[PDB]
Amino acid sequence: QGIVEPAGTAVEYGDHTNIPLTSWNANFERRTIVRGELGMMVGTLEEGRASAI
Amino acid sequence: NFTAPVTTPSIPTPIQFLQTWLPGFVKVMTAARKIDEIIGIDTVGSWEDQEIV
Amino acid sequence: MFQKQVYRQYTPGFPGDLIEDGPKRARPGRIMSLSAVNPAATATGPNRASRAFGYAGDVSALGEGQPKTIAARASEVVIGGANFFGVLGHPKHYALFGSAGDSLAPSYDLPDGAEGEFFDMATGLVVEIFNGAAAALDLDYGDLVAYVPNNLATADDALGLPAGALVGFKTGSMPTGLVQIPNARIVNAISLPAQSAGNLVAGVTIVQLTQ
Repeated sequence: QGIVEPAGTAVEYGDHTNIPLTSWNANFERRTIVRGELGMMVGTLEEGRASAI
Repeated sequence: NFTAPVTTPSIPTPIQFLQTWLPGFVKVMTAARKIDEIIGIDTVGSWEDQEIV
Repeated sequence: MFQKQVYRQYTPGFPGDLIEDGPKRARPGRIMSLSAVNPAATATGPNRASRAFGYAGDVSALGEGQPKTIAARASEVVIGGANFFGVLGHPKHYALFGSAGDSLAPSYDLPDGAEGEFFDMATGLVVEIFNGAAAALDLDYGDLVAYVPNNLATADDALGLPAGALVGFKTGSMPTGLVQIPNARIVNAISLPAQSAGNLVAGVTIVQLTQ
């Protein structure tokens, strides 16, 4: 993720005066991803005995 | 004056996003295989066989 | 790129890779910084792949208050342990992360606190081997393997062997300070030249049967 952070200031107006300008400056940050796992196993006779109850 | 910039000033664009990667890859050569050019190839037998007469 | 020589054949495989298919066993783990050991480590090294690792403790608590949630079953490992946990392998799992100088630089070690897969059983596993006797040695098909601990005394470590390197030896000429891995065989032929401290020849990677 990033940041923008603008900048700039104004002065008084004039016909032949210099023109002020603006700018910006950015930064970033990081994170990490984790994964998990889980499974199952079933036998043939186990299902038959389980259906009794 | 100039207050505080809140964020640390730095170069905005990272090195990435400015790199183009060539579409291809290089592979290693290994020694030449010249048996086919000298002699040729004949497909006469079949798999799971044992002998040629 | 970087290819300056042409050979007659390809290499059979790279260290940390499976070379044959069959029965196998593996477990995940989290690497602990070697500096965390209390009695200090006499032998040190990086978390290089294809090196033995040891059990360190359980980190599955995942909490800070009086009640804690046992969310997962996780194990925490160190580069060298008296209790054998496995051998780091399968390099395709991890990310390069570059190096300190610049990115896109070849690196073959994992940072502290990162995950990994460690092998307890493998029909065929390519690992790098070392010579622990500072002399010429020919292994042959049937041998035994051992790994260096951190608590190996410097008197028994005249050669600058790394923290968790693997050492091959004959049936009755095992070095004094190593820890043997039961039911482990080299199942391949290899020869190593003369060796000396500071000029440690890294040996040659060789197939090995863990169990």
